[PDB]
Amino acid sequence: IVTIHQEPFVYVKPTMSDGTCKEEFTVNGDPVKKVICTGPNDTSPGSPRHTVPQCCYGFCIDLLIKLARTMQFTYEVHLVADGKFGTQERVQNSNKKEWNGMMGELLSGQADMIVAPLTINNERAQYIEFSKPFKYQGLTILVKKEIPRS
Amino acid sequence: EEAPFVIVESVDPLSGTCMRNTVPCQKRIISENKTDEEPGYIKKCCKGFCIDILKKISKSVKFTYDLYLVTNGKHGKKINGTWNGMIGEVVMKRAYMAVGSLTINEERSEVVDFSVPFIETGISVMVSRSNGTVSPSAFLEPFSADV
Amino acid sequence: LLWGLVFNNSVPVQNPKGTTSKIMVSVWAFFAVIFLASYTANLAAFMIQEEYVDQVSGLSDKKFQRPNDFSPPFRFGTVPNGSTERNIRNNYAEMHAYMGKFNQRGVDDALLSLKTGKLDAFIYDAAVLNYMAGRDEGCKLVTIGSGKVFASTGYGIAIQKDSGWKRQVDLAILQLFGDGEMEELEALWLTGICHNEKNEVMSSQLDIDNMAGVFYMLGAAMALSLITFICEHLFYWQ
Amino acid sequence: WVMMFVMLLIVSAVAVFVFEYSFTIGKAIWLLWGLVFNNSVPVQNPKGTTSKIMVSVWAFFAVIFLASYTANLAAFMIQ
Amino acid sequence: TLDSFMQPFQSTLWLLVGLSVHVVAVMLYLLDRFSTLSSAMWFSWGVLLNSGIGEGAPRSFSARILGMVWAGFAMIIVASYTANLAAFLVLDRPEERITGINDPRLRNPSDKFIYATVKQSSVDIYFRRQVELSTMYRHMEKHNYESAAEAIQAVRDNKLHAFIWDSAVLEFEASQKCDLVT
Amino acid sequence: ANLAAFLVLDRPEERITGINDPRLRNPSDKFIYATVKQSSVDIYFRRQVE
Amino acid sequence: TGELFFRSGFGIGMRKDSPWKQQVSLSILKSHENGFMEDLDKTWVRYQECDSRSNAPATLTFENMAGVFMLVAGGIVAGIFLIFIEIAYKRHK
Amino acid sequence: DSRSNAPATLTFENMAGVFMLVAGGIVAGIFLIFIEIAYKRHK
Ligand SMILES: *[C@@H]1O[C@H](CO)[C@@H](O[C@@H]2O[C@H](CO)[C@@H](O)[C@H](O)[C@H]2NC(C)=O)[C@H](O)[C@H]1NC(C)=O
Ligand SMILES: c1ccc(C2(N3CCCCC3)CCCCC2)cc1
Ligand SMILES: *[C@@H]1O[C@H](CO)[C@@H](O)[C@H](O)[C@H]1NC(C)=O
Repeated sequence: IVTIHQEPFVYVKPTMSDGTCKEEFTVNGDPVKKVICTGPNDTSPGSPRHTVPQCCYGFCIDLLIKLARTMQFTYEVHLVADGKFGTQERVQNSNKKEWNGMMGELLSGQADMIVAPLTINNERAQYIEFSKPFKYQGLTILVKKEIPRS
Repeated sequence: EEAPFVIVESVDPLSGTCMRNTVPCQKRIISENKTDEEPGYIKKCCKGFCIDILKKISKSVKFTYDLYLVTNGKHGKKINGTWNGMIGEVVMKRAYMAVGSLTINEERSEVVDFSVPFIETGISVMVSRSNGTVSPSAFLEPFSADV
Repeated sequence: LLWGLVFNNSVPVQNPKGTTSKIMVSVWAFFAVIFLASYTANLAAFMIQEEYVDQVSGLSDKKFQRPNDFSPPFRFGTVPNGSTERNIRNNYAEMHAYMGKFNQRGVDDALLSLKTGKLDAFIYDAAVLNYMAGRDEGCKLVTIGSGKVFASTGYGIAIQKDSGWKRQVDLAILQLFGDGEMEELEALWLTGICHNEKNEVMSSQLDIDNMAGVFYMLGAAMALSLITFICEHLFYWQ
Repeated sequence: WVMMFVMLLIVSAVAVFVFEYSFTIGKAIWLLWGLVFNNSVPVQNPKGTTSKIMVSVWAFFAVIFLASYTANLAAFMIQ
Repeated sequence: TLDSFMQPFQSTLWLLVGLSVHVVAVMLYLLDRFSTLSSAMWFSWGVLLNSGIGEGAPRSFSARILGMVWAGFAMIIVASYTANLAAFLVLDRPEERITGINDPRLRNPSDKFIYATVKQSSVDIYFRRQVELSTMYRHMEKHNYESAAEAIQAVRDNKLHAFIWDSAVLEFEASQKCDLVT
Repeated sequence: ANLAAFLVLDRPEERITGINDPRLRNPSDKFIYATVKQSSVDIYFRRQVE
Repeated sequence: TGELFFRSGFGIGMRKDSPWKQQVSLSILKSHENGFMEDLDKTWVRYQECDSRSNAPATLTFENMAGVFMLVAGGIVAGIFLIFIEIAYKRHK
Repeated sequence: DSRSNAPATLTFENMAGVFMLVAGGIVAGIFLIFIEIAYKRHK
């Protein structure tokens, strides 16, 4: 499973001294899962190349756990290298056009599922079998606000 | 037929078919149970939203079509392993295409298949708007609670 | 004297005969005017910009769970044979059992029954109801909250199993999404007229329900006055 | 406003009528014209029982009236 | 503007406030056997009225606290009254005002509205030569009139819900004869 | 009334309504707005002609 | 601000012609009907709101009180020497 | 008229809502004078 970093869906935190990360509890106090996530560190993998285990927790991975109960399989997630969702372009001005970023790994023998905020579109739907959508969404604009009078 | 998606309207009294921006759909009705009628058919014209999207898709990919309504009830459900409505009409390999107002659920995915949805919807609550306002503690709310 | 003067000369009193007392009471009365007046508007301003709240939280609330234990229960029903009831008959079996008392027919008859007070709630498909709000003469009907949905599903195109037309149509509809003309289609068909930010209409006649607070304050004042009376008397005859 | 003033005159006449059963018509009209506007000027009220309920209902008129004026006046500075 | 007394308060309130005046007058007399009926009743029913009439004041310490809060009760009510009445003068209904061709109200003509144009005129040329606007041209022919003067007289009473014509003729008509509006 | 008038008025200045505000279709140099590179949003804009 | 225009939903994607297609779609859709999705909604996304609209009837606070209570506090202490002179003024005439 | 906001003054239509009751109170107390004076001569 390959998952891109995102704000509301996949949190990422460094582990503790023992190797894993300490378990915490919410307002309800119910345990929150802390599946091991082996992603690269730093901001960009350009200059450095380090792979360090972390634990990632949030919303979508729970769907992975719940789904894995009915379909009995194991998993080992790891974050993508480039860190971008990805599209298609031309390289070396040749007739070959390939994908870069998160999209590419599913294309050539490095994963079998994608669980991430991947938007449906005509181009990507050309050759990939998307299942039913599980969260209707959209795209909007946000701007700064202005302080009112005293 | 449904209010926002498939509106039915009678034909023009002069020509025989109604105006443009629609497709002719012909429906079936039979006489009383005591004496029945031989293929008694009446044609009307259907227009709306799903009709327009179907026309667009037909112009996009070349194939023809002809629309005919249904009479055996409503949307449809499972009773004693049998199906009515659009699901019933398509389960017997006699329709090959169902359009209009079809929801999506668990059972129906086992008989027919489905494409990508285009309108978000679901179950909602609709109530009359109460005439009046809300102010349980109006007289104390403004000003301040410490002065 | 001063505690009564802070509020519209309401209490008749006897006035001290000094001079510095005179200047002090004058300046306090000035403090007076502003304070009272300021309170009066601010209250007017607050009540101008109210916010209407519907008398229900959601389908998961107890108000739809045990109707028998309240005031004459909500008369609510649904059109049968649809996909809506199948959802109901699988999570709220007892509520579905209570449903059959009314068992409405069609749509327009249910709308008319709601307009005449026979019914007071309704459950049906989200898409139809949202469109039905903008067509009625006047605007006396509104969905709960901000149009929130409780079971996120969608319409579609149902075709027979195992044909390449599945792939063709599925890839084709995303083309229609691509060019954004469905925005034009929505602006032509499913757009609505009223319901611009729910400006609310008017409070009127202020019936007993709200003044309960001030009446309770009056009763509490009477009670504490009686307690002070009895305490003072018992301490006094000793 | 003239309909208000003429009713001042008629209720002053009624007060004169009541007195038959240290009071002067100028004092009575001063009292009334005071109570109509926030009873600002201190005034020696009459001792007549019925005149007192009459001026009470007059005060009811005064309070309703004044409040409406204020409210209404806002209506005009924000539209 | 409705009625002065009835518009801002329900008839129930008048009874409840009125009866309480006698009620709150009662224990005042009772509070005088701690350590003047004609006086006590006037004291309370006057202060709510903001009148300038009164003779004496209570002396027992027990009533002293009750009177203080009683006065504050009056100020809130009269403040409450002057507040919402203000609400009436600032709220109005909308709806009827339509917004030209873009309004959904004029693209699916129901059997409640009727358009109107002068027959054999400039307006007819603009519609019939359009394509996507044809959906309203079909409803258009069934009611069109003979001349301008007749049409205006037909809309003063409830016989036509809308009219379409030039502004340079309509604008003067609305300004001088001010029953209608653009 | 004056203090009442001040406490209820704000004079809403302007907000970006959507994709129809002329503050975006005819861009100026007083606005700088961007998206995420090589992303879903970028595909939608490039293919559109107008 | 504004209203969303480009509308679609996120999805789970696999490679073309994999044997896991026909089974995942049935399960994921089944979650919506049971209500499992809504339980996760409250815990993670819709829990904190500083969303008092825009009108925001302002509960006026002690910041306003300074402009008036400063004045009243002046009178009690600005009259004390006014008291001193006037009682002496009586002794002067 | 113009300015569809329409801030309108109140007029004589509201006069009846106030003057009639208070003027009615005037004639309501005329015989109350007779009643109360009778009480003084009664005892
Ligand atoms: C909902 O479905 C039921 C199926 O049980 C319909 O009931 C049938 O209605 C037809 C129409 O007249 C009758 O001929 C049958 O005898 C009915 N059967 C039973 C068992 O009642 C019902 O009419 C449907 N609801 C609507 C509104 O059409
Ligand atoms: C002077 C003028 C008006 C008042 C009001 N006050 C309200 C309650 C009822 C006695 C008067 C509050 C201010 C708005 C008008 C009314 C007080 C003092
Ligand atoms: C349903 O089917 C069963 C057997 O399949 C049959 O005996 C029964 O009569 C049927 N009833 C209805 C209402 O279709």
